[PDB]
Amino acid sequence: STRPFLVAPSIANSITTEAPAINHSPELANARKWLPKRCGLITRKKGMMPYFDKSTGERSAATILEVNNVEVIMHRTSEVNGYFACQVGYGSRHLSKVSRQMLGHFASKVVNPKEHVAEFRVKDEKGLIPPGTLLKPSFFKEGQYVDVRSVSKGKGFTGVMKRYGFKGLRASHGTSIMHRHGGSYGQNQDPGRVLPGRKMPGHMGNEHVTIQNVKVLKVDDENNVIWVKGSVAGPKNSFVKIQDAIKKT
Amino acid sequence: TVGIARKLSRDKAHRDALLKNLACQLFQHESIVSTHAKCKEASRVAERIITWTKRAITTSNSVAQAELKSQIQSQLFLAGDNRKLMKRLFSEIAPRYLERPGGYTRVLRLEPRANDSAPQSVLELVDSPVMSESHTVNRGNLKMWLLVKSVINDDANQLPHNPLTLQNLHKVAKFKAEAQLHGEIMLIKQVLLKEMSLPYDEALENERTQALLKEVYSSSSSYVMVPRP
Amino acid sequence: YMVPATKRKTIPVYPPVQRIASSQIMKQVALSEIESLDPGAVKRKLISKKNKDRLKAGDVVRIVYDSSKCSYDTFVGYILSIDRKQLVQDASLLLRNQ
RNA sequence: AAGCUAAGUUGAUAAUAAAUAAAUAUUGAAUACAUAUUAAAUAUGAAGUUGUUUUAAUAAGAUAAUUAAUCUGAUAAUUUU
Ligand SMILES: [Mg+2]
Repeated sequence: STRPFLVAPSIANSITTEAPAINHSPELANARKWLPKRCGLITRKKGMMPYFDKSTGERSAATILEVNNVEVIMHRTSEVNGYFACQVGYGSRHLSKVSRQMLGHFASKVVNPKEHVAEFRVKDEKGLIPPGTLLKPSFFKEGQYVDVRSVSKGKGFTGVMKRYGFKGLRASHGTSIMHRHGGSYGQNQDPGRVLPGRKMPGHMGNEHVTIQNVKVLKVDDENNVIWVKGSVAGPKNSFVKIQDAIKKT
Repeated sequence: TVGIARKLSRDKAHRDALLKNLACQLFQHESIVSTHAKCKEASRVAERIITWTKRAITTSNSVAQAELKSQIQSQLFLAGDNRKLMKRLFSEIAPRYLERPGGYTRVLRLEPRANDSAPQSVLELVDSPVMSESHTVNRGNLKMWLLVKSVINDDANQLPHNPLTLQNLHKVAKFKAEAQLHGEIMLIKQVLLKEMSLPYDEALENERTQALLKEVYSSSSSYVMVPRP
Repeated sequence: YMVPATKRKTIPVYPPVQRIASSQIMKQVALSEIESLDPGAVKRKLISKKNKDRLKAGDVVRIVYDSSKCSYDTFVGYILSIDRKQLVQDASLLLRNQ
């Protein structure tokens, strides 16, 4: 029950050898990375209001992050996926809004059809949480510091004065028809072109922003909210992600 | 200032004048055709005016009543054919909407006009009485007429009524006595028949109408919802 | 020659664990905050738009600070304005003195 | 009032680590001494390098779905994040 196969002498006699460590390998890259140990959770920015520290009586602007129905769906491993991470879902969504494929996926992992799915990358296999398990605000401690990701408000097409804080020109002293313009955009013939990355008018905002080391002020399971000190990027009802911070761990 | 209402490529005062004018015209004629944008803003005004009128009619507070009246006066041009408009609002127009919570005006999309490509629309008061005595029909509510026409067409074809049509009819009914509605339908139907080529058998038509009303009035997937195991 | 008999499986769809009206949360939070701040609506009563004897521009008032919290001196001022806001707890008043 | 804004608020100025520059060394011949190596070995060493961190793009891989009474999209309507 053999098949007609041949084999070259050059390949048969070739002594076995292991390929060394490539730096652009995923594995190596993983080692390099400065990742958080624990996981995080997805949230919706609801609004902003003032927190009052009752001892010091100090007013802190605080943004409210609502943690509705956050649940780990499934996780990714170094063996299969080349990094360690947990896919977290947020919030319920009506069947009508969800693709058949996505519904199927959700079923596979015994969760409800989610509103927003996002991976949180972690260090080591320890950081992973059992799948199908629910997360509450109680996952964070008051006083601890977190890193927040969200999508900034879109400013549409913006001038150079607003994008990059260019000074524009003088308001009245001869100056004609160019008050808010960017000025020169290059040099003469000895580049003879506009260099890549020249600051120019264009779309601004609606981009990802990571804001680091924000203090968790409060965490109330009874209201499904976390309170974060300061401003978090994006509009009301934008999806936010919070992990425990890396700089102040 | 930015994003509270449409601007309509007119400076404040002029815009205000336009909108008031449109409201007045709507009150006068019951239904008007204009550009979509203008209609949309005009409806906002008109609805507000209607609500003010309602409040004036209802509220016991003399002070409130007076204030509402003043507001109404402000929001109109009472001059030419609108001279008796104040009276009309209180006596004729407002009562129709006493039970209805908002949605007094209806905007319906037409075809964009050929010359300008500007998107057009009909703006009209909702429950407008279709039958004026010493006159026959009134310049009333287009939607109702359209519905009736559709019904007639269906009857002619001997097809079942579309669910959408039925829904529309139900909506029409909600704030309407049954008998009155029937009468209105009958009035419309004869006229429609006259306009069209179709013949008119009275009793039969009445019967049909009755049948239509009855169904309207007396009310009657691949995904499996299951609990988390 | 076996024909491939397709079978589109009926996909289950599980319900959510938690039951939250996301549209209400903020209000609730605000309420909680106010409860935390002023027990028995004391500070709230003055500044209430429903209270007749409220605080008005023109009133002269003495603000007394807590000594346990801070070491600030008490301030007397004529109220120029009360700043009422969308939510309650962040209301203030602007008062002056020569 | 909303919104937009800074003169306002909040946050960051990216670690740890690896190999190094100038330089500082150990042993140690060639050359009985001396020599940090323009010899074999063994070490320290910079706001620089590599890397990290951040954004944008790309899409390997992964989960699921499969000719459809409500498969996946588009056209259409009401809209603003
Ligand atoms: Mg600062």
